[PDB]
Amino acid sequence: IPSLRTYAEPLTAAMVEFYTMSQERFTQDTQPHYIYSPREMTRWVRGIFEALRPLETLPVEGLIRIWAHEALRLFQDRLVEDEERRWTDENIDTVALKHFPNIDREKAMSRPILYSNWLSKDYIPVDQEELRDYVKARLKVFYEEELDVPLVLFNEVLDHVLRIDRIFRQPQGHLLLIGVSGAGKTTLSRFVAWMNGLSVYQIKVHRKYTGEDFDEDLRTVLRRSGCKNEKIAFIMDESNVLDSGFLERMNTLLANGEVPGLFEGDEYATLMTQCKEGAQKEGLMLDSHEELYKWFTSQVIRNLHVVFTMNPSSEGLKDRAATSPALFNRCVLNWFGDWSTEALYQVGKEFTSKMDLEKPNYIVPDYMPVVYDKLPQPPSHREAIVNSCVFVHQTLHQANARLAKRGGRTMAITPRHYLDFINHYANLFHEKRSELEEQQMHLNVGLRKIKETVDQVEELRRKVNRSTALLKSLSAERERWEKTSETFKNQMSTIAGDCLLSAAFIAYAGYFDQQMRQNLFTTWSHHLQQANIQFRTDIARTEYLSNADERLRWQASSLPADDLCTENAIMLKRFNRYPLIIDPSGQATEFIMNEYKDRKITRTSFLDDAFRKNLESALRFGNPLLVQDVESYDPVLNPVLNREVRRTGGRVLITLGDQDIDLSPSFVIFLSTRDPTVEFPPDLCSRVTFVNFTVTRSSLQSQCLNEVLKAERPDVDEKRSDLLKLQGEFQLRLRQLEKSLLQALNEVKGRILDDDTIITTLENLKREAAEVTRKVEETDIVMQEVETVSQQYL
Amino acid sequence: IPRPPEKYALSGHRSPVTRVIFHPVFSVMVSASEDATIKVWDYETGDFERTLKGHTDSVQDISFDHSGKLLASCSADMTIKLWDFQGFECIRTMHGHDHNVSSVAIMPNGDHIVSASRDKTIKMWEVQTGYCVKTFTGHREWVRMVRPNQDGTLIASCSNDQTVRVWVVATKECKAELREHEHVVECISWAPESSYSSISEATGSETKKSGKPGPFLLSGSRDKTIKMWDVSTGMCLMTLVGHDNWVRGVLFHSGGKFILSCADDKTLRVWDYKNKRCMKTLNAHEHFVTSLDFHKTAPYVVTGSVDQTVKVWECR
Amino acid sequence: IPRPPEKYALSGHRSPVTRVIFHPVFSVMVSASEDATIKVWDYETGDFERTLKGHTDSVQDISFDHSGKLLASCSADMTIKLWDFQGFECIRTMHGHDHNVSSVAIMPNGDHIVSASRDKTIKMWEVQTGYCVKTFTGHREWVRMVRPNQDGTLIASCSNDQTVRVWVVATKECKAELREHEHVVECISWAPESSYSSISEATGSETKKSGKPGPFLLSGSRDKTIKMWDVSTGMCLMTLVGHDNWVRGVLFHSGGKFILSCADDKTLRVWDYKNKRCMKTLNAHEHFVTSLDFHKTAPYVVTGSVDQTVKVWECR
Amino acid sequence: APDVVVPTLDTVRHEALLYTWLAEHKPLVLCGPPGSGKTMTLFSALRALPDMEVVGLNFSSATTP
Ligand SMILES: Nc1ncnc2c1ncn2[C@@H]1O[C@H](COP(=O)(O)OP(=O)(O)O)[C@@H](O)[C@H]1O
Ligand SMILES: Nc1ncnc2c1ncn2[C@@H]1O[C@H](COP(=O)(O)OP(=O)(O)O)[C@@H](O)[C@H]1O
Repeated sequence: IPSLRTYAEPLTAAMVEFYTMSQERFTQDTQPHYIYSPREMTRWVRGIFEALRPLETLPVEGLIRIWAHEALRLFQDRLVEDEERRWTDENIDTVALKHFPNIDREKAMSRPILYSNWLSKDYIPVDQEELRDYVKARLKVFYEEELDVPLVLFNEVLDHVLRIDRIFRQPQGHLLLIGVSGAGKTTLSRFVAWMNGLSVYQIKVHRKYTGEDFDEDLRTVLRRSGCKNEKIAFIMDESNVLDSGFLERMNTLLANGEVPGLFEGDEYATLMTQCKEGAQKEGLMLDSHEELYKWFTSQVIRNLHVVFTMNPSSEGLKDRAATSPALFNRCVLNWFGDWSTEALYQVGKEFTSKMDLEKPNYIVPDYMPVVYDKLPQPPSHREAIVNSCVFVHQTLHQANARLAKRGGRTMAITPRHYLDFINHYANLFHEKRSELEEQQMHLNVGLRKIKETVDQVEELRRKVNRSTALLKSLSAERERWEKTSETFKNQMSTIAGDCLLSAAFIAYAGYFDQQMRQNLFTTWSHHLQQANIQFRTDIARTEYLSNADERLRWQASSLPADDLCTENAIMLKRFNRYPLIIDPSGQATEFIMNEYKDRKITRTSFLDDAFRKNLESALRFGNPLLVQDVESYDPVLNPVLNREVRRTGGRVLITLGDQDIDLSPSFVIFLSTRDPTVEFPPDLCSRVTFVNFTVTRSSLQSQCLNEVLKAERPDVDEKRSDLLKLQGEFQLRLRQLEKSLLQALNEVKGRILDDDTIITTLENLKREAAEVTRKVEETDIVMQEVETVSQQYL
Repeated sequence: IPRPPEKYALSGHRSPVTRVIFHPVFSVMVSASEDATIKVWDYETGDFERTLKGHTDSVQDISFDHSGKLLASCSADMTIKLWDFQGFECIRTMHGHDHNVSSVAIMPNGDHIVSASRDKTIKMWEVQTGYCVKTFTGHREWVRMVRPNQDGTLIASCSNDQTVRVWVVATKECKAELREHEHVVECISWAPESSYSSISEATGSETKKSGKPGPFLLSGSRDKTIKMWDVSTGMCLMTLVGHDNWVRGVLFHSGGKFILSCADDKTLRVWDYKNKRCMKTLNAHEHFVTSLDFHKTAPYVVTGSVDQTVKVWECR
Repeated sequence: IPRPPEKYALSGHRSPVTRVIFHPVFSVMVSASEDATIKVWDYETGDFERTLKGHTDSVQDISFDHSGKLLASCSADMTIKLWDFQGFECIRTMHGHDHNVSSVAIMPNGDHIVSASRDKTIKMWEVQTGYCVKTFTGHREWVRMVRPNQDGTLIASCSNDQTVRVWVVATKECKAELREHEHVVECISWAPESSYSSISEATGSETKKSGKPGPFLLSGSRDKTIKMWDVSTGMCLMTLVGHDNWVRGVLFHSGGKFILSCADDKTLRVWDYKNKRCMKTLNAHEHFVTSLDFHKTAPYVVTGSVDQTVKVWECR
Repeated sequence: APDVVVPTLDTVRHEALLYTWLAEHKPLVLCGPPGSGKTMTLFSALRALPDMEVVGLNFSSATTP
């Protein structure tokens, strides 16, 4: 550009200035990957030059902007914490202003310094909103292409996808993404690789996976890349490496661009022939061995990009650098980290953009606990609900820290947990709202019919005795019907906080013991009360989540009658990721076996060799599958756990290992083990919900009392058992007759003159009065006696 | 013009159908009935699409916007539901507005809605928030139907007080109070510009200095008479008689050349107002006809009825 | 050459449009969408004519025969349906593709159909019965589009393997494998014979012994470039650059003087290949532009889009 | 580019020393912080020798003979 020549001598100085600071601030004494060398300045100049190649004319403002963008792509990514990031941004702007006193700061230094070559054909700056819209449309296309799993597009996603696209566009582009599992590293990498035409190829690690298998995988990918040239996004995960041999093979492949001796003997000759054919197709005439080998190595360097995804484990960074320096030398390091409060707030709003959270009369409290950094200080109801959601997710981290400091193992919190929490919140909101609205509709139409009946009886009074009798008997219920209709508005008011608390409980506190679950729920309730969020207190979570109808089936299905077991059954019922049962005793195993017995649930284990076949059978038949011995986890389950389905015009299709099989919608899979103190592979930590079937003090106390009453006083134990079951049958009948009354009352579109209605209502009232007679008598004269015998043995 | 043979008679509702409307852009028809459900039909092939059971009590009126993406519905539960015709779920349910809300409408601006009920007032709500800002009072009784003008600067309300009021949106004044019906006015409708000039020779209306024939309005009532009114002058332009019972709906043909009416006489009547040449009557339904609608482009009309059957007819 | 004033903006679809074509004889235009509806419009008057349901999932491509009496469509439900356009009926249906069919075309001989699918193969069907007769295999990935040449003795198929394969119908042999794109090839189009000589002038290609310059072909890809190949030699005669996003459709002007194309950059671009004279750009739609077509005789252009609208531009 | 280096005092001194030691075929070692410019200086010294061809080798912490 023959107009920025005069800017050659300032620019350089500025870069050097900034570079020197990054050497004297981010030392390797803090983290092992904080090494800044002239290599960073080399890739800086290369990036600026590439951003200036196709472009024709550009003011000093554009040059400063490109320089700052490159410095952010070279000095703002490997950083781990946000304080260093803020320092880097402050000093980049400061040095730019110092070295260019006569500059338009706003034009050169905007906050979202973004660049892309998707919207335009030339690498140029792009506004955030247009990029968001474009990536939304492209992601909609991508869904139909692969991974129908939806994704939210917050500010961070856009930054990361731009960085990964930059790296994929380079000739030998190796990327190293460090972030918590489930944060989207793999799916973002696959998305951008699809955008760039790369054929993503990932190794299928399994229990038998050994060095020879990985060598064959390397042979496959290298044969595809070098000969039969095609770009490949070879994606590796820090768990997909088992042996150090894998690490050294990847080290030499990354650094050299070609692993020596991988193709030995016959493989060498076959590769030589294939390279010769590829050279003839391309046009190069090569015969010698080393010429073809160098051509193949160049092709592999040009058309093979390796993406290593690793977990930010302290003291594992230095070890991984020692065991393979290429990752820290020939790989650009992107620190995804964990989703910021901003990212969590954005995904919460985006998914709860359908919920009816608007409350015009929401009184803003004098004090509000601010968790989101950019929370509007006069927020509406939605901006307080999402704030409390991100507060709950931040509360899980504090709970994990408290458990770790004084206690045993803690399971890592991932963004997938937040996604499940939000999905549960939305689903529970729709379900509870629909049930309450339908109940109110039925109640209102029934009450209108009762008013019409009153009109009838009054206009006949102005054949009568039965009318007045049924009027009085029905008014005995009309009083509570009117109470419920009046409280309908109150129940609708508090449906937001209750669904929030229930979703947070059934999505997060699935691993903790009773004390920690109660403490978490109490903290959430205290915070919601601080934010003046309406929620019906004095209502147990287990009763709200599950009615008595399915509780009867569960108790009859060999499930202990206690709070924790009921909650665990609830979690087993409403689940997004397939469950994992952690029970010392085996009770949950036969509980699940009986519950899904009618569906022909099959028993299988990882250790069993036929495990694959049975699995395949289920995948093609839609029958429930329970898998034990989860400690020896088989990673072939990784797609089906993430629902890597593919719509084929009506059929969902799933790839297991290397073979692709159609999926049946009736397929449900369960995982379980008998070891409370056992460590699971990190890849399986975030792919499955956790339910802990621990022993409660009250649960054990009940078992002791029941057994001692069975042995010491068999007669009293028999009475206790026959009255408990009889009471449950009365409650079932009470719900049946009560609901049938309303159903029949809604169904009739005439009046009391109908012959069937009068007899139905009289028989129903008689039957419920008689049932109340038995209920009251058994709860008075026989339950008190049973209580006294159990009281002395308590 | 609609002729004898009904093309489809779609019968899925469990309660008397109240009002049927067309989607502005899609080949989709929407119906509201007393069973607290909003049904979606395909009037092109007579197919069922979807049903929306979100409302509590009987649904009275429904209305789309210009773009066809939002649908505001009203029911006797004292609520106004804002349905997103994209996600097919409630994005807002504005409360208040006491008693049975009789009508709801989206003004052409598409950012605010109007609602009329038993509580002797008409409230205007924002689509964005749902907070009541203006509340028109002055009607002495139940207000039945409300529909704004085509530019959104005026609204009209008919009521059981047998008076029809034309209100100005901007400054809350009663521009006109036309009170001439012999019975309760049930339906009102504005006139498209494409027929204003027609009105000029239809009634002999004289032009003012501005040259505009003046905004026109219609009102059908239980008096079996349909009055056409000049909003600018507040005069009774012309009254049309011939229905055997209460008129429930009245509207203009898209060509601005005929008037269509559906009444309690179980028949739909197509009349000519410029020359009184046409007085066609067709036996619409075996029972009461609750609402009628004409497709803006397609030659299709849709009639809702108490017999829980929605009948579609073709125009030739 | 179409210019910025669009003549009509036809919006009836409920989903993004995929393909739009012209009936070879009648003054009627057809658009396929992702709502499984083949809506038939009229471009001369800008009026909807009648829809064509029958498919279960999104229709990906549609084509007419030489006489226009038959319309073959392929859908995402792995079904290829044939339509009696005089009667607007589905006279036959064909299955056999493992995954969705994303292309379809009728041989100019009018006795066969060819289709391409995600099952990495191309199938050929007979019109009289519907039975598969030939199966071209060799693509290593999703085949996006298949389009035969003028006389029907060759076909051309583009695929996600970033290659364009030219096949011989008579013996299923792969005549050419043109692979120079850096991304997924989205669309192809043959060169009409009238342009043959002009091609030789633009690229300076030398003629062979028989005097036939050799059939030419165009390939648009997601690499934002449109390449042009000579089949007889299998070499890239020229490349065209300027699109800001993935090219979706590319075709020749009937006069053999301009190349029309549409991409996801929301623009219709008219490019010149002989003198590189015109590079006209049209802000066609508010979202991605999925397909285009140029009438053989009448001076009109139609473009589909993801914003669920079709547009008709006039050529002047 | 990978194959370019601005001639500086340190570069020409170290390249001359490496040429002296390599022409004598004596094995040697370059000890410096990563990115100092050890590999580029080695290749600059090597390209002066026209009968001298290099083979890369990367040592991890789990390498064997
Ligand atoms: N004088 C120089 N001229 C060009 N590049 C230089 C110079 N000094 C350092 N560099 C750059 O510094 C980096 C050094 O890379 P390399 O030689 O592999 O370093 P080391 O062997 O010390 O790890 C390269 O990016 C190189 O281009
Ligand atoms: N931003 C996001 N929005 C929605 N779902 C997401 C997002 N990021 C990840 N997911 C979900 O997480 C899973 C993919 O995780 P993956 O990227 O494989 O994990 P990792 O972060 O360990 O690489 C899928 O269920 C995907 O839908």
